[PDB]
Amino acid sequence: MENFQKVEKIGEGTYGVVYKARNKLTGEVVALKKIRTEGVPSTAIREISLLKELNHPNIVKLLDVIHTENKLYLVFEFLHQDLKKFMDASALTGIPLPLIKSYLFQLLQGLAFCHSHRVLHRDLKPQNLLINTEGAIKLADFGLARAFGVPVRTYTHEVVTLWYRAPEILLGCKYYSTAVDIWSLGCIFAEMVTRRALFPGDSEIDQLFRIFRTLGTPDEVVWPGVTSMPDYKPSFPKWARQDFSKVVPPLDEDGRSLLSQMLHYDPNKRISAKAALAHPFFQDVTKPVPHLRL
Ligand SMILES: Nc1nccc(-c2cc(Cl)sc2Cl)n1
Repeated sequence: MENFQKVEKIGEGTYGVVYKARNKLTGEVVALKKIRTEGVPSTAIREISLLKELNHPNIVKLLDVIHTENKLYLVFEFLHQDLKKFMDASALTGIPLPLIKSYLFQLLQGLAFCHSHRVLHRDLKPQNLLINTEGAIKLADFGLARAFGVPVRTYTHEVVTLWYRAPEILLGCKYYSTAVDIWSLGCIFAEMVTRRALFPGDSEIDQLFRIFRTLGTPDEVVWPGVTSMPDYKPSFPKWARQDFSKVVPPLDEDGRSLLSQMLHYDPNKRISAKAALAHPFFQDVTKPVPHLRL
């Protein structure tokens, strides 16, 4: 776009290259995202436009949608770092619990807002959770999955991670509920605490079986209707559930209680973002300033 000065390539996004750019007219720095091929369907256009109104402090603001020469460019609010990089840079000591709680608290507020408007992310991951020097954290690319389906590989052939994918998705559910985002956030919560990914699957079955080995193979008791799902197989190995005290030490009882509810197999039983915000784990939540060195 002639109105933007591509100052730098930030990285490779799910849909295309993501650039840091400056608007010549306003002078504001933004995140420019190129999306993908035939002419862009009107459905995607209408879906994306609805996102311009989904405004919240914990959601990366969609500034503009530029469709020209049959090409789509999304203009977003720009943040200097993602949670993936921050966790890597805090590996030696791990993110202080107060900051972890603050981030989870803010993330849940963002989900609650989007979910109340029936909008899902469907592909939450450390890579699209952005933070600033003021202690805030925001969800990026919310709603794009519905507009543009999440691919197996990105334009750069990079494999889209399955680490945060909810079990109902892995089992072939055709209709996603807001519960898929709580699952993903639960996995990220566990990762911030232990400093290691919870379920680092490298294939759909490996992902599913890693979940099964930790939470126990799901059955009709804990998940009514699971055996009738598209990709469920009666031949799945039967693993017993591990205690959370072993899965996420040194998370306290409040944190483990909340995580368990965010990781419930049955999407309907899984806690909502709104109910999670009222959980005792957040009784002493604060907003610490993070140590960011840009
Ligand atoms: N909005 C924004 N701002 C800075 C970086 C990004 C970003 C860059 C990626 Cl690569 S994924 C992702 Cl999310 N988005």
